[PDB]
Amino acid sequence: MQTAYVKYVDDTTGETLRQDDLHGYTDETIPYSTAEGIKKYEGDGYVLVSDGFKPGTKFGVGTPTYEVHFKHGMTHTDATDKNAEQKTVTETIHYVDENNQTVQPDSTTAVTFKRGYTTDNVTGKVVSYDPWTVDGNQADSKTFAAVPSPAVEGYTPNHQQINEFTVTPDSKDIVKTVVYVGDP
Repeated sequence: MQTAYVKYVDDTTGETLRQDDLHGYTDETIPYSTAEGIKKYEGDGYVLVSDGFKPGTKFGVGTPTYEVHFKHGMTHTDATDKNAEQKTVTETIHYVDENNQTVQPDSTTAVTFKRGYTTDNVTGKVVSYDPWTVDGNQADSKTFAAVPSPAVEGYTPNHQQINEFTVTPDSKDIVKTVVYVGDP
């Protein structure tokens, strides 16, 4: 009674997923197909790479192993997708007086960093990230244009303008207050 092995391998991790031990007499057709197995692992997120078994294969005399190789499926989500990773850093300028009351409308400017990534279909964990993008262009930071405090006759602000500031996706929002002093 001969033996034949059918070995399903995950090339990604290197592990064996399944091994089928088949038995029969020399010269008969092995009552087996790799169909069902391959179907089951594809539903798991795996991708076929090669299938060494072939229908019509008979039992000989050795102890042969036939291999079916798989790799992990990959799903790419890119920066324009709803699922992209997004980080927003905003800057707010308040314009007040001695009583901390509104003398000029707020200056507000926002930057949204977006990036795609790749997920492993089998494990479900993410394996890489695409470069950070700002409005569809590759960038890891952005400088906020320095903002000039507007002119209010009767007052003079304690900062003529607030500077440029560079921000990364990680950065904390910017809150800066300008105080206008009444003309003595």
